[PDB]
Amino acid sequence: ADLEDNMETLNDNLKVIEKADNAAQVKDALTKMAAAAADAWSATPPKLEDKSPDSPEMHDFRHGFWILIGQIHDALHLANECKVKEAQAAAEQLKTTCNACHQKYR
Amino acid sequence: ADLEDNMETLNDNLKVIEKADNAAQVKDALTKMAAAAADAWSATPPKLEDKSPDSPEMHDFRHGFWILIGQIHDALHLANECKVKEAQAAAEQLKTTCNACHQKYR
Amino acid sequence: ADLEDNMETLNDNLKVIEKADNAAQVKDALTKMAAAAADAWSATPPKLEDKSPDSPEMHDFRHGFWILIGQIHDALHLANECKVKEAQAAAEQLKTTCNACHQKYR
Amino acid sequence: ADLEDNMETLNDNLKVIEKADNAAQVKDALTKMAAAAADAWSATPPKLEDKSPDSPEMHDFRHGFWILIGQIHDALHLANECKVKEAQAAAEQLKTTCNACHQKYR
Ligand code: HEM
Ligand code: HEM
Ligand code: HEM
Ligand code: HEM
Ligand SMILES: *[C@@H]1CC(=O)N(C)C1=O
Ligand SMILES: *[C@@H]1CC(=O)N(C)C1=O
Ligand SMILES: *[C@H]1CC(=O)N(C)C1=O
Ligand SMILES: *[C@H]1CC(=O)N(C)C1=O
Ligand SMILES: [Zn+2]
Ligand SMILES: [Zn+2]
Ligand SMILES: [Zn+2]
Ligand SMILES: [Zn+2]
Ligand SMILES: [Zn+2]
Repeated sequence: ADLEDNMETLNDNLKVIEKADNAAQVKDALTKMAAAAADAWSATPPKLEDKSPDSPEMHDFRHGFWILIGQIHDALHLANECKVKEAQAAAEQLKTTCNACHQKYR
Repeated sequence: ADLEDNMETLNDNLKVIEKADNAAQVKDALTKMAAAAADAWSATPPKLEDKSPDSPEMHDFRHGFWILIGQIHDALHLANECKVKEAQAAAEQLKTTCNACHQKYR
Repeated sequence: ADLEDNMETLNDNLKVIEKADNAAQVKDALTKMAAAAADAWSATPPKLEDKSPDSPEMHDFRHGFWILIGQIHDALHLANECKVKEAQAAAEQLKTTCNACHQKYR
Repeated sequence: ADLEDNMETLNDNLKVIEKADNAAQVKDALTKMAAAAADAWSATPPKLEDKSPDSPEMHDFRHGFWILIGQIHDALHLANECKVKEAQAAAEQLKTTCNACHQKYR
């Protein structure tokens, strides 16, 4: 799929987690973020369109995705453990990653 | 790509790493494995086509990939650190992950 | 050592990364953060002394430490890859972890 | 404890996981492994008695503990999710880590 709406998927579901009442809602939302993050692994962003995929800045662009994927993995465990406020915070802390990569590659 | 290809991608580069003389070959190989593992995230394996995408086996199916992704991530760091032998061992260790998921959903 | 003293160690070093010129200052600093973070895995914080180690809340208190350990582990790879500004950024992010646990347990 | 005592803690708890019947015994055991792994972080092995604890040779010895800590954190998540067989498998796999570090530093 596209990076935007891979990014939209991530962003919508992030708010869903923010407004959630319950675990079920969070589990479903995190799973959707997992799909969009993994599916975004391929993409070449607009800033980086001519740079080589095997390029030092593509390597750093993807790394940020490993970070995100790892942070979503763990938050899903917390959700699965029905530690909701805890999943919710891990999601909030997961924001930096979004931010660090935005500042640099967008 | 096809679940099948991705598995072939992982497999093939696994041997490339087992065989490698220097860092560059290991890095390139790992990176390919990363692409295949991430791309495979959304696949529904043949043994589970009946069972829903939100089902318990599917979550456990997907979890296994989270583990692979994390292990590839770290090995690439070791490769980047020119610690080749160590990278090659981290690869060999991974094989368990491949095998835990094969025993179960294969 | 002391929980207080480890916190100090984490902080002091955190700043040393902030004012870094080179990777070596960063690697050394992170390695110490690692020692402090691991060494504090044990500690019972003041607000929790009445609570059993095996309490749901000393399970979350410790969880936070795993997050920090993981984050440092990864920043050290970045540093070891002489990816210095990048390592610096990973350090900036991991503050969230310091703050999530402060707001709750401190 | 001294490296030896933590290694025994690790070893003993691993059989306990091995023979377990219910989640509770697995979690209690993994939590102990966590303490022993974190508490070992600082130990110098004996074949490194001389080598300064900023050698890259120390750095590599500890790296292995970052790997163990991470694999324990997870297997605890699995256990906390009452996914007991899955937790048990995650412990068996994580030995490779035990085995790798024994081979090199022991
Ligand atoms: C973190 C979980 C995260 C969020 C949230 C997020 C959101 C987001 C939006 C809303 C856009 C705009 C898309 C549009 O078409 O309107 C956007 C764009 C980009 N993102 Fe992002 N994004 C998050 C995480 C990450 C991470 C970890 C990275 C890189 C490692 C990343 C990258 C990008 C890039 C590059 C863009 C530019 C897209 C474009 O304008 O074409 N995002 N993101
Ligand atoms: C580890 C990196 C890994 C390797 C290597 C690997 C290889 C592999 C092969 C060669 C096949 C056969 C496909 C073919 O037709 O040639 C195969 C098949 C499946 N596997 Fe696999 N695989 C690795 C890892 C993993 C992981 C982490 C999982 C589960 C999370 C997994 C699972 C599967 C499944 C399902 C198949 C069947 C594919 C199909 O025919 O649809 N593997 N793998
Ligand atoms: C991140 C790596 C991190 C930093 C930095 C940090 C700093 C810190 C400070 C500055 C203090 C006290 C400072 C003051 O009094 O002005 C302090 C003390 C406590 N901390 Fe902390 N800390 C970091 C990480 C973490 C994490 C991840 C946790 C929880 C898992 C945590 C918790 C605490 C607690 C409790 C205290 C109070 C200690 C006491 O007085 O006994 N910190 N830390
Ligand atoms: C994995 C969790 C793990 C286990 C289990 C383990 C066990 C273990 C034993 C049983 C000994 C010998 C003690 C006896 O009386 O039988 C031993 C010794 C050492 N270990 Fe270990 N070990 C595990 C993991 C690891 C890891 C990941 C490392 C390094 C990163 C490591 C290191 C060592 C070292 C060094 C020794 C020598 C100390 C000694 O017993 O003389 N172990 N371990
Ligand atoms: C998580 C989901 C559920 O039903 N419980 C009781 C949990 O703890
Ligand atoms: C460091 C290690 C290596 O193999 N190369 C090519 C480096 O630059
Ligand atoms: C370590 C130092 C450096 O310049 N590189 C590229 C490293 O991996
Ligand atoms: C499922 C697994 C567990 O430990 N509890 C308390 C559950 O409800
Ligand atoms: Zn769109
Ligand atoms: Zn966790
Ligand atoms: Zn590592
Ligand atoms: Zn990394
Ligand atoms: Zn997990």
